Amino acid sequence: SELKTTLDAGLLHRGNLLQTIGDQFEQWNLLVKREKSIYHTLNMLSLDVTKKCLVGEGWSPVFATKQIQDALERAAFDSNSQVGAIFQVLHTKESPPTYFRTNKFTSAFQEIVDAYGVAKYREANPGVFTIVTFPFLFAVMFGDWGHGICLLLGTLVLIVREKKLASQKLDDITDMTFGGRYVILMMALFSIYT
Amino acid sequence: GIQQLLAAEQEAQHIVAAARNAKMARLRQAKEEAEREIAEHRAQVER
Amino acid sequence: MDHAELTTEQVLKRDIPWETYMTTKLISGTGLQLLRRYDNRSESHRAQLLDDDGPSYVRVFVSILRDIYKEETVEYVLALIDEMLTANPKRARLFHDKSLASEDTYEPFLRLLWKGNWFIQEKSCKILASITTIDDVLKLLVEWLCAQLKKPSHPSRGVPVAINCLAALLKEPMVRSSFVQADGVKLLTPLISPASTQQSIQLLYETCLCVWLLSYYEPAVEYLATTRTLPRLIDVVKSSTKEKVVRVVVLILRNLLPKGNFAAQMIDLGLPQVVQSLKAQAWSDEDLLEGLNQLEEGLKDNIKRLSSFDKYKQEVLLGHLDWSPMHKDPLFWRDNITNFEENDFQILRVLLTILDTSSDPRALAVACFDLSQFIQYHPAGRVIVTDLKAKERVMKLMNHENTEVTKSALLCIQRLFLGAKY
Amino acid sequence: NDADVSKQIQQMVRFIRQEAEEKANEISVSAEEEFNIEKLQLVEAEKKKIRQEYERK
Amino acid sequence: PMQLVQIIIPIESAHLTVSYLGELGLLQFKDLNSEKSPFQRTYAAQIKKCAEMARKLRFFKEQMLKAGILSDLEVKLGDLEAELVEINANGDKLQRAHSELVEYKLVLQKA
Repeated sequence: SELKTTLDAGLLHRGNLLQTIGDQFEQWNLLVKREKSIYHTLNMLSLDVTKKCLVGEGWSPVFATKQIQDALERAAFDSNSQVGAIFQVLHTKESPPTYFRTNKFTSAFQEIVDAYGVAKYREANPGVFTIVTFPFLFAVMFGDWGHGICLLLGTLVLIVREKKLASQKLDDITDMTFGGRYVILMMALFSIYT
Repeated sequence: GIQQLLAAEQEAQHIVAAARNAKMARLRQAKEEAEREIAEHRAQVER
Repeated sequence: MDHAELTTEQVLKRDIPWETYMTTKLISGTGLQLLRRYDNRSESHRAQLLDDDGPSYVRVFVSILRDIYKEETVEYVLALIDEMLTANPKRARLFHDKSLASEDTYEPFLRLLWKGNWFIQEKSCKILASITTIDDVLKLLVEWLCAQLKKPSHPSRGVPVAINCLAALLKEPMVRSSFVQADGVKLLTPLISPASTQQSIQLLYETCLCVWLLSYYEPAVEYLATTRTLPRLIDVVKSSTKEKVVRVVVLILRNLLPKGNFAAQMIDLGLPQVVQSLKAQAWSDEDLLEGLNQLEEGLKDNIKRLSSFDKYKQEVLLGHLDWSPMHKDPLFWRDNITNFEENDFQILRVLLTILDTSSDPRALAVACFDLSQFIQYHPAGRVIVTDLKAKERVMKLMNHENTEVTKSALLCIQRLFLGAKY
Repeated sequence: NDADVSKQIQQMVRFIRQEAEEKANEISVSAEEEFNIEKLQLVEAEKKKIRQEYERK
Repeated sequence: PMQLVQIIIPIESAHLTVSYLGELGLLQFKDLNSEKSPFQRTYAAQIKKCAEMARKLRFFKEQMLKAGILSDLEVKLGDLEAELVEINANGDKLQRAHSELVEYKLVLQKA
């Protein structure tokens, strides 16, 4: 009985400690992710001891580079360093991969269309036309104004519950369906019109 | 840029080399000077 | 220096027509003509005029500029004099000549101290550079800082400019010994941790290099012993990323390392852990890393002395127990068990009473950790602790607040517990 | 140019100030202190030996 | 329309600059230094130490999850994990002692 009481007390103390240990590990997960990102940057990008700085080059959006580099330099200066980071541009004959900016609703359609590939930094983007073309064609194959209402209603609940849906996980097929709620709603509206 | 940054590094390396030589120079100079001073001090004992 | 150059710009930009003031009798007419020649010594060197070759002509002009008290008039000449000592082409020799001639040195002394803050900084810079007992006397607790620093900022506006004057004195050992008699040492330790400057390393590096020279002087070593937060000032310098700034803090610490003070730093500030943290910190200089290894070696010798005190139960006697590395370490703990049991655990029994009631929960926790070491080596030692009521206190102490007290008490409760039931 | 040349000159100034004012100054002052101490450390022993010889005489 | 950007982040704030850049994120990392392997490389040894710390933190998190917990920093996490492991070992030893004593009590009562 004494040994069981001691074991119970030790287990209770361990659980009480783990209650805060898990809370600390919650933020430690993001800390470890940031450390891993910095480690990948260090192992991938070299540095100059003569410059006593980490230097390199990489692709960046011109619009983003208009403010991101300045913000990084300002943060480096605010980090009590003797001098902030650089913001110089670089040029090369190679064509870096690039992605067009994705909106909150256009993201799903853009991802669906991009499953065939990508293009140059500012080349043709068939996603712009197909964002409405696919609803403009998939409606005909299912044109019946008694079921399109049902499809829209089913999509509508997903859009409404999006606040809770974004947090709670679901089935893999269910998650894939919820990923394109706006596209599903647009297709349902087109089908209702058809 | 890179060449401009390299000049500061070369100057720093030259200053480092000068500082490194300064140690031996000062050590030898002080040794000789204090040998003369110690000889004078020992001569004072004779007086 | 850029900081010297920015102050030198403010003066040489603004122009001063001496000959008008000379007619008013503010300045000598010959001196007014000399002041223009001294500034244009470089132009004379370009013309290859014989005037440029002669140091005395510039030195006489420098003496007239030094005599002027108004900051603007003096600066338009003092900045030229500072440029002259810096530039070989214009009045390179005059600076050495001014010190050599008694009258020119006296004129710099008149310019020194009481002067416009920009001029006082400029005057207290040429006088400081060799190219002096009087300069050492001019140094005082207020110093040129009463004008070079943020108070009366004018153009110099910087404690570091005043610190640069102090750094110049550090070079003469007797002057540093004289500066040790002067106060402001406590202010200097906080000031050495300057955090705001165009270059972070520049703000503290000038103070750091001087501190290494200060360590060498024995009277200044006595002043250093009085100074507190020395580990904190070194820790802030270690926190500064520049390897050289940290290395100067480390070089000063190594040169003035007192085994007792270093042991105190190891016991309270974890100086040995800081040496490991020095390896953790990136260091460009090989010497800085070599010094950190040297610091651990010296810390290890201090730890051996601490181990003898732990066996002696010196802390037990004072009732002023503290964590220290050897007591926690198992090999030292195994020898300590017998030492703690001096006679029927008599030394341990005093510790058990201290564990039951301690001035701090952490102090009781330190006693509980030591009790866990002794209990592991000998079961009978725990029985004596139960008689002292230390064992009864441990169970309540696990419930008691404080992370150190709760963790140590939980270990003590489990340590007894493992043995009661097999 | 512009920000790039400003960063270049800032890097040059920072490097020269860190290597010269912070590090090279440390080596120079350490060398000076060693010069002060080391040979006097033997001058003391030489003086003691001279005193012993004078006592014998 | 992206483009190349070349910059230098001083070692005095290289970690801070990397953290600030990762707060928002604009430019993908390069791959020039990747040919040197996790063996030293530019800072892969430091990356190796960070990876070891992350592995220790992951082991601690897995232990906490096994315990039903709810979710210098690396050193603190390792110390907490060691304390939890010691507490679990003490509890297991006490439970084993209780089981042995209960078995002995049952045998003695039957005898």
